[PDB]
Amino acid sequence: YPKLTGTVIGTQGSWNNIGNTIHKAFDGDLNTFFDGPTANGCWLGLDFGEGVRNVITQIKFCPRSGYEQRMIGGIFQGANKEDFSDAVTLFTITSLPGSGTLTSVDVDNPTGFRYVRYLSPDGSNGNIAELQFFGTPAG
Ligand SMILES: OC[C@H]1O[C@H](OC[C@H]2O[C@@H](O)[C@@H](O)[C@@H](O)[C@@H]2O)[C@H](O)[C@@H](O)[C@H]1O
Ligand SMILES: [Ca+2]
Repeated sequence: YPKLTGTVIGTQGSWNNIGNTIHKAFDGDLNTFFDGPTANGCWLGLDFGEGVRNVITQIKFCPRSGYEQRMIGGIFQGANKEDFSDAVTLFTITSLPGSGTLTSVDVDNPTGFRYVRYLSPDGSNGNIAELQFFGTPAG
């Protein structure tokens, strides 16, 4: 299934205002990463757009090099409300992701979502180098 496109959404700003914003997780470079402005609460994802819903069949991600531990416990969610109050967890990261590569995980949830995100665990500053969603328009 193809890589899904959308509008990047999530935590605004970056650590020490250096500029490593959420957009660095979608730029195709595994060397660039999102470094959030706070230790906790950081998240990033996509809005596929009004009236657009995709079924998610796979997620790929790559940790920030040297900070792979900061992804453990992170979750990926799908939702149809931008505040994620109706979210369901699509996958939970429970082991250390390999450095410098995209780890691919299958998703088995038939629901169509307008919104998807990665919700980072405490102490991570949202650290992630790259994030990709795959799937198909909801029937
Ligand atoms: O705390 C978030 C922060 O963690 C690392 O930096 C930790 C500290 O490193 C030190 O060398 C000092 O620069 C100190 O100011 C830092 O808090 C990451 O390298 C950084 O990007 C950021 O994620
Ligand atoms: Ca990147």
